[PDB]
Amino acid sequence: VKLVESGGGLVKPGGSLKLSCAASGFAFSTYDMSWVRQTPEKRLEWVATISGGGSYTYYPDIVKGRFTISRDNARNTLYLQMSSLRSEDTALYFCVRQYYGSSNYGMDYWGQGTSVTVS
Amino acid sequence: VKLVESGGGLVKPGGSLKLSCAASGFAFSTYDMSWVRQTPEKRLEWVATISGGGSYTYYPDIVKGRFTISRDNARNTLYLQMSSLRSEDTALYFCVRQYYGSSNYGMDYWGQGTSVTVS
Amino acid sequence: VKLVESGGGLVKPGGSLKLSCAASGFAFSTYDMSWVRQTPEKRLEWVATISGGGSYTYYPDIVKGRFTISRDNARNTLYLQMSSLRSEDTALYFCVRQYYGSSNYGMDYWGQGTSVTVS
Amino acid sequence: VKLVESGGGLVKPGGSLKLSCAASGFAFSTYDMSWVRQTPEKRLEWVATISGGGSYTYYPDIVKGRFTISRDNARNTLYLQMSSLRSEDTALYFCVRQYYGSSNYGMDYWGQGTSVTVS
Amino acid sequence: VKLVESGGGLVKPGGSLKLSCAASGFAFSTYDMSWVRQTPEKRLEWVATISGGGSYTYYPDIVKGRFTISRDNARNTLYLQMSSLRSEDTALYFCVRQYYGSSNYGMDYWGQGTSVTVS
Amino acid sequence: DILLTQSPSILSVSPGERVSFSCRASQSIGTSIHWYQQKPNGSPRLLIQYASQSISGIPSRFSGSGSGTDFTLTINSVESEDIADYYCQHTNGWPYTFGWGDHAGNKP
Amino acid sequence: DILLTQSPSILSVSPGERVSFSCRASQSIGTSIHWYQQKPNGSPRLLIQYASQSISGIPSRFSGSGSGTDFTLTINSVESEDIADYYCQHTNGWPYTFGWGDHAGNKP
Amino acid sequence: DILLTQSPSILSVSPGERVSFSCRASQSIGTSIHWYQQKPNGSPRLLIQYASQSISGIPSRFSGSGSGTDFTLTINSVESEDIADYYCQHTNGWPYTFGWGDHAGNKP
Amino acid sequence: DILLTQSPSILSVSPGERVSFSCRASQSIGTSIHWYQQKPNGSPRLLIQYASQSISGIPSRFSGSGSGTDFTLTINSVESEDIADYYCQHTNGWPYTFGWGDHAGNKP
Amino acid sequence: DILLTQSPSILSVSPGERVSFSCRASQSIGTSIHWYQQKPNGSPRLLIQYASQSISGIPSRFSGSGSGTDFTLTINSVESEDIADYYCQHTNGWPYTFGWGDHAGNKP
Amino acid sequence: EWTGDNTNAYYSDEVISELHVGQIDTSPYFCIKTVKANGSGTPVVACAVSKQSIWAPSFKELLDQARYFYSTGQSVRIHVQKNIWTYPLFVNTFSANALVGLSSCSATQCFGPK
Amino acid sequence: EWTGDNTNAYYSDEVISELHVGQIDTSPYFCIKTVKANGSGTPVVACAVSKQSIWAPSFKELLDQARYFYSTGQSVRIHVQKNIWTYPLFVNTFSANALVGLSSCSATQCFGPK
Amino acid sequence: EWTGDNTNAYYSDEVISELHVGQIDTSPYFCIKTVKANGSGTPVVACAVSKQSIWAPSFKELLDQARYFYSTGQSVRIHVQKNIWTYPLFVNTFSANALVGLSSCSATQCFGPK
Amino acid sequence: EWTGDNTNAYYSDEVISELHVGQIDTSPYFCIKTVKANGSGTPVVACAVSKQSIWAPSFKELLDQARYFYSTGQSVRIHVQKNIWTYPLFVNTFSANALVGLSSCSATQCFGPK
Amino acid sequence: EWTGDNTNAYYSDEVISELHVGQIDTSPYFCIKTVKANGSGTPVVACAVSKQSIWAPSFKELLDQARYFYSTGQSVRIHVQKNIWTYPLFVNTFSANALVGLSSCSATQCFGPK
Repeated sequence: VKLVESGGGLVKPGGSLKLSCAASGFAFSTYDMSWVRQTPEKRLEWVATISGGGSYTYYPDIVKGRFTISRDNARNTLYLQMSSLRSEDTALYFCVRQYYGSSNYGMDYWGQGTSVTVS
Repeated sequence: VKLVESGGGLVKPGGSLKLSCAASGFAFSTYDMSWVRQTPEKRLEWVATISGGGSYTYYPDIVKGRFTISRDNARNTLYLQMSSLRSEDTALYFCVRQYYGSSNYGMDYWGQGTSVTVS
Repeated sequence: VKLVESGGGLVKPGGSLKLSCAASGFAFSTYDMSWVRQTPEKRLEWVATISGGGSYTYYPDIVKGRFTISRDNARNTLYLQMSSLRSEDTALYFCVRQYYGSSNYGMDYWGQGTSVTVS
Repeated sequence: VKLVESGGGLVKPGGSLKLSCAASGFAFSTYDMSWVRQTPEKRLEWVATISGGGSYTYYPDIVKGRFTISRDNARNTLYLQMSSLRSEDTALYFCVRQYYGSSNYGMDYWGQGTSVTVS
Repeated sequence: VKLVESGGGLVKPGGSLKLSCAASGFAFSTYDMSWVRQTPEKRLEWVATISGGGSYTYYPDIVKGRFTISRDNARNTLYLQMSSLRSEDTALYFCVRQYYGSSNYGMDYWGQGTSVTVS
Repeated sequence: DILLTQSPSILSVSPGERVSFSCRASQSIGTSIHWYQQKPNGSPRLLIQYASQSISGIPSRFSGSGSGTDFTLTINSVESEDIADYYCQHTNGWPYTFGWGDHAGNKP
Repeated sequence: DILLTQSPSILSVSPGERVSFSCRASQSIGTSIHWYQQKPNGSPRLLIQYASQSISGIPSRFSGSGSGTDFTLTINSVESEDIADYYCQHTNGWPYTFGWGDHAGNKP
Repeated sequence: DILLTQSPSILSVSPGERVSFSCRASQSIGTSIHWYQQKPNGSPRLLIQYASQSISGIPSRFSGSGSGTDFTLTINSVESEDIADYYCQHTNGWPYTFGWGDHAGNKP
Repeated sequence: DILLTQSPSILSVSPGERVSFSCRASQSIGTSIHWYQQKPNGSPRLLIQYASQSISGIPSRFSGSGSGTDFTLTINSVESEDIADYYCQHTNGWPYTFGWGDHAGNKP
Repeated sequence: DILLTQSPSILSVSPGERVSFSCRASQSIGTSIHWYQQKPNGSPRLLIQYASQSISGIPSRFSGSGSGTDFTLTINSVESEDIADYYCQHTNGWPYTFGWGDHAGNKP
Repeated sequence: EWTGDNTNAYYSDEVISELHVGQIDTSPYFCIKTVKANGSGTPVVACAVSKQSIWAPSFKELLDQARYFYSTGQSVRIHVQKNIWTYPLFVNTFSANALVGLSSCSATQCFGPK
Repeated sequence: EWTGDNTNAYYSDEVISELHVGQIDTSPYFCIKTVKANGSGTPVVACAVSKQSIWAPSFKELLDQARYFYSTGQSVRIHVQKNIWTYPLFVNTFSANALVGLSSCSATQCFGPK
Repeated sequence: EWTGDNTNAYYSDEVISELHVGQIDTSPYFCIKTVKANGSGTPVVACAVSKQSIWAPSFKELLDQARYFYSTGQSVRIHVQKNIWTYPLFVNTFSANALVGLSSCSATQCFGPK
Repeated sequence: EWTGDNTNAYYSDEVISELHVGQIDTSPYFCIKTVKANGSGTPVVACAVSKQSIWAPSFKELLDQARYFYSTGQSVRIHVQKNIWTYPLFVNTFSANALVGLSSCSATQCFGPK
Repeated sequence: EWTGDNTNAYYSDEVISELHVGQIDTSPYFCIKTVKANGSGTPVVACAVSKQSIWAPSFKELLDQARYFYSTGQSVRIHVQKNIWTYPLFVNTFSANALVGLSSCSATQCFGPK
C-alpha cells in the first residue's frame, strides 16, 4: 500500500487531531512528503509541505501556524497535528510523496484519505 | 526452499490475485527475477520480468496492462498483481532467479508452482 | 513526545531516587542533555549538565557530590541518581537538550517534569 | 558449544536425511566447514568439504553426487542433504571448522555428531 | 549495573561451574576483562584474564588447567569455566574491567561478587 | 497567489475522438503545470509533468502541451474508461494552487 | 557567580502595546543571555538566543536586544495569549543562573 | 517475435545410446539458446546455457552445441533417469519464446 | 614473582588528620602500583593509578606517592566515611599480586 | 589417493615414559600431516599441525616430527589421562584420508 | 532513473573551476561551477545533496570524481536534472540543478550518453 | 565465480582512456573504455553496476583501481563477462560487458589469469 | 540547518596553515588554523568533532576537503559557527568555533554563501 | 594470530612489481608479486581474499598500503602465511600464500617483526 | 579522554620515518617510528590497534593522517599514552605506547595541545 492514513473522525469546532501516514516501500529519509486537502465540492487544496529531514516546512496562506507537521524517520510517519479547527476543514486529507523526492515536480502516490469533520 | 509462490487458487473471469514468491537465501536486491507460466498442454510461456530495483519492467505481447510485476526489497517478494483474467491463464506460474542476475542468461532454480484457474 | 521522565515520588530526608528521562525523538549520541529543577516559589535552577558521550560532567556548587548523572546512548536515557536528599529539592526536574548539542547555547523543548518530595 | 547437530535416527535403505549443524559464535561467513563421519569400527572418513561462500564443494570418491551440502551463512547453518542411503553410512557425522579457516590446514574443533542408521 | 556475575554456588570437591558476568553498558569488544578472587580472609587474589578478542589469555601460577576464561562478544559474557576444584577456591570471584581497556593499568568498576563453595 | 482557471467544466465527447482541456493560468507560469486524474471515489494519479513530460507506466495517448499562460492536455483517442476529473497544479511559487477539474463525458 | 535582577516583577499592560522586561545582569557578560516563556502549569519554551538571535517557528513579535549589563525583551504588540512567565539565563559560565521571571498582565 | 521448432516430439531410445534433439529457430539467434529438463510433475532446471556453456553441479554427460539456426542437445549416454521434457530458451530479444519440449523414451 | 608487604595492618587515627599506608614491595617496581578501597560488605574502587595519577570522580583528598620499592597513600584529611580496606596491586608482570590491606580506624 | 598405515595398533606403555607412534604414508606427503586425539566416547581434537607445528592451549608435552614418508608423534612423558585414540590426517589432495588410530595403554 | 535520459540536460567541454562543501538539512552536500574550456559560455552550477532525492545513492561515487576532474583540469561532460532542489536560499545562491554524471571528454567525442 | 575462468574473455595491453560515472536503477555505476597501447585494435567498453549482479561485492575494490590506472597511463589486462546488462539504452551506449578485474601488465608477461 | 545562514560568520581569502587530528570524548576530531593569504589578519582556528553536534554528519565530507586545501596551498573561504564546544580546556587551546564549510575561490567573489 | 609469529615466513628488501584486483567466491581479492630490489632472487606471490580466511579484517587496511608501496617503488618487507587458499585454479595461477603485512624497510634494518 | 591531557606525553619536531601495517588479535593495527628532524634524539615508536583500547574510534582518522605525513616529510608533533598494550611479544618489537594524535608543526610553534 506504501501509504496508510490513520486518524481523524469528528471534532468539535476548536478541538484537535493527529493524523498518520505510515509508509512501507521507499526511502522515507528522502522523498519530502506533503498533505493535500479535499472539499465536499471536489476541489483540492494544498496544506503543510514538509522537507527531507524536517528542518524546512511550508504552509499556505489560509492555514499558517494553525497546523504543524513532523517526520519520524526510522518510523516513517508524518503526524499532521491540527489545532483549533473552524467550521471549514472537512475533507479527505491525503498525504503524498513527491516525484524524485523534489518539490517542484509533482505528486506520485496518493494515500486513501481520512475523513475529518467539524460539527 | 528459497521460493514459496503463495497465493491463487480460483478466480471468476475478471477478478484479480497477487502471487508472492518470497525468497529466503540469496541477494534479493540483485538477481533480476521474473515469472514463467505453464499451460494445461505442458508448454511453458513467459509472463513478466522485473529488473534489480524495479525501475525497469518488461512484458510480452499477449500481456500488456493486465499483469503488473512488482518487487519489495527488505522483504524479498515479487507480488504479481493480475487483472482482467480471461478464460485463459490457468497455469502453474513459477518464478525464476535468472542465473547470475542477468536477464540474458537463463533461469536458475525455479519455484514449486501455484495453480490459478478461471471458471 | 520525545522526552518522558519516569521516577520520583516521596522520599524520606536522606533516601535516594533515580529519574529516567527517556528520549526518543532525536539523535541521542549528540545533543548533550541536562537537568533543570523547579521550586514551589516558581524559580528555576540548573543541576546536571552532561557532555556528549559522558566523559565530562558539571554540577553547581549548591548540589555537588550528592547527585550523579549518567547516559546510555544505546537506551537513550539520562538516569540522574539523587542521594542524601535534604529538606529542600522538591521540584519538577525537567530535562532538556541544548538545541545544538552545545551547552553554550539555549535549550530546546523541555520534558514534562516529575514530582520529587522529601517529608 | 559452538557446534550443535540435529537429524537422523533411522532411515530405510534408500531414504534421505537433512542435518542442520548450526554454529554459534564465530565468523561463519569465513571458516569453510566440512563433514567427518565415524564408523562402528572406530575409523574416520572424509565427507563433503565446503568453501567459504559455498560455490566450491568437494566430495570423496566413495560419495560423489550422492550427497550435497549447502551452507546457509547469515543463518549459521551447514545443511547436508543425504540421498540414496545404502546399507552402509551408519556413523556419527561430526562437524568441523578449519584452523584459520582453510581446508589445507587441520580441523579446529569438532561437534557432538548425530547417529544415522540404515535398517 | 553493567555486570551481573550470574552463576556459581556450592559444588563438591571436583565438580565444575561457569560464571557468566554479563556486561551491559560499554564496548565489550574492547575493554579486556579479568577475574579476581577474594578468599574468605578478605585477601584479594588474581585469577585468569582475557585479552581483547580472546586469542591471548594469562593465568596465575596457582591456576593452570583447572580454570579457563572465554569471551563471547555480541552477547557480552565472560564464562569462566572452573574444573577440578580443590578444597580451596571458596570465595567471591568478582569480574572486573580495566582502565582504558588495558591490563597494564588499574582495575575499574568491579562486579558485585558471587559465592562459590567447595565442601 | 496565482489562480488557475480550468475552462470549461464539462466535455461531452463520444468515444474515439480527441479532447482538449484548458488550465489557462493568470500569471505567466512558464512550464511548471502538471495534470492529474481522479476517478469518482478514488485518489488521483499524475499524468503529465511540466505540461510536456509524460510518465512511464501510463498509456502514451495522454499528450500534454502548452507554454506560457495557455496549457492543454490532449487525449488523442478517448475511451469509456477515461471518465474522471482532470486537475491542474502549480509548482512555481507558494502556495501550490490546484485547478477546477473537468469531466470527460461519453454519451452513447 | 552572576546573579539575575529581573526588575520589575509584574507588567500590567493593555493588549496591543509594546512591553519591555529587564534582566539587568550583575557582571559584564557580553551577549550570552537567553529568554524563555513558561505558561502557567506548563514547560517553558525558548524564545530568543544570545539576546538578539530569534528562533524559527516563533512569531516575529518577540524581538530581544541588549548588550553588556542591560538586556531586555521587546514584545512589539502583546496579545491575550502571552500571559506567561518570562525567564532569562546566563550561559557564560558555570553555574547557569536562571532569572526571576515576570508576568504579562492584561486587564480589560 | 521468434518461433522455436522443437522437432520431433518423441525420442524412443534404448538406454545406453547417444540422443540428439533438434531446436531450429526461425530467425538467426546466434548462440543465445538454453536448455532445461522438467521431469513429470516437477519444476525444470537449467542444463546448458548459450548452447555451449554447461553449468556446474550438472553431470557432464549433457553436451549442447549449435550455432546460427540449428541448435542441438547431445546426451552422450542416456539412462533410465533421464525420462523428462527438454525445452528451448530464447533470449535474443523480447519476448522470451520457449520451445515445444521433447521426451526421452526408454523402452526395454 | 613479587610480594607486597602492606605494613602496618591497622591505622587508628582520629578524624581530621593525615594518614599514610606503605606498600613496601620486594622487587623494584618503578611506579606500576595502584590503590583500591573496599568498604565492608562491598566491591572495591580504584583510587590512584601508577601511585601518582589520581582518577576523576573521586574526592581530591586521596594523594598517592612513592617510587622504587617504597609506595604510600596520603589521605590529607580523613573523615568518618573513610573506614574501609585500602589494598595494593602490581602491574609489572604476571601474576598481578595484590596487597594485604589496611584499615583506617577512627575512634571518638 | 594416498593410504596411511598407522603401525602398530597398540602401545602398552608404563606411565612416565616416552611413546612414539608411526603414521607411515605410502606416497611422499612432505610435511602435510596432522594428529588428533579422540578419547573413548568423545569428539577428537587437533594436537599437532603439519607434523611439526604444535597448537597453543594444549599441554606442551606433545612433540611431533617427521618428514617425507615417515611421520611420528612423540609424547615425551605420558600420563594416566592420555589413554585415547591418536589419528593422523592428510591435506595434500582429495580425499583427505585419515589414519588407523593407535591406543596408548597404561598397565600398573 | 538513468543518467543520460531525454529529460536530463548535459553540457559538453566543461571545466570544473570551483567546489564548495558544507551541510544543509542534516545532510552534507557539495556544489561545483564549470566554465567552458574556451572561455566562452555561461557557468553551470550543479549541486548534490547526500540524502534528499532519488539521486542519493550516487553521492559518494560522484564526490570522489568531482574532486579528480578538479585537480587535473581536463574537459568533462556534465549531466544535470533541472529544478530538483526546493530550499529557500540554497536555490538562489548556487543553483537548482542536480549533478548526475561526470563523463570524461576526449578531443572530438565524449564518452557518455547524450 | 572466479575472474579468470574460461567463460570470461580478457583483453591484453589495454590502456584505459575514458571514465564515466553516474547512476542507473537506484544504484551507482561506472564505465571505462580502453584503446590498445599501440593504437591498433578496437576499443573495449566495460561497465560495472553497484548492486545488480553477482559481481556486486567487487565494485569499490575495482572503481578505486580502474581510476588508478587512468591517472598513470600504464598498460593493463582487463577481464570481462559478455552479455550481463539488459537495460534498454544502457546497452547501446557504452556496452553490455561487465568489468571483473584489472590485471597489471609488464613488458612481456602480464600478472593474472588467462 | 544551512551552512551560510545569517548566524554563521565566514572568512574570505584564507590559506589553511596547520592541521591537528586526535580524539576527545570517544569521538575523533580535527582542528585547522588559517592565516590570511597576504600575511595580514589574525588566525582563525575552527575545530570539528564527530558525533557531537548537528554538524556531525558533515564530518568525513569535510575532513577529506580540509586535507585537499592544505596540500595545495590555495586561498579558500571558511564558514564557522561561533561558540559551540563547551569542553573545559579544549576551547582554550584551539578555539570554540565549528567548521561548517570550505568554499574554494581564486580571485572574484568566492563560490558559496555570504 | 599475529603477523610476525614464528609460523609466518617473511621476505626482506622486496619491491612490489605487479597488482591484480578481482573477485572470487563472492568476495573481492587482490594479489601482488614482488621481485627483489637487486634483481636477484625469485618473485613471491601473495594474495589476500576478503571475508574468507582469519585474515579478513585486515583486508582494506592492507590494500590501501599494498597500493601505496606500488606507486612509490621503495623496498618493503612482506610477511606471509604459506598454504592458506584451497581453491582449485586460484592456487596454481598466483600462489597459495596469504598477505599479512607490509613492513617498510630502510637501508640497513627494516621496521617490523622477524 | 582528550588527547593533550597531562597524562599523555608528547614529542615535538619529529619526522615519521617508517610505517608497518598488519593484524593482531583479529583487529588491524599499524605502528610508526619517528626520528627527530635534526638527527639527534632516540626514535619513538607508537602503535594503534583498531578494536582493543579506548582509542579505537580514532583509528581510521589517524591512519590516513599518519600516512600523509609519511609521504611529505614534514616535522610533526606526536602525542602518546604510555604503557597501553599488554601483548606478550608485541610490546618488545615495536613499543608499548599508543598513538593518539599527529599535530602539525610550524617553524617555531606547533599547532596542538601541550
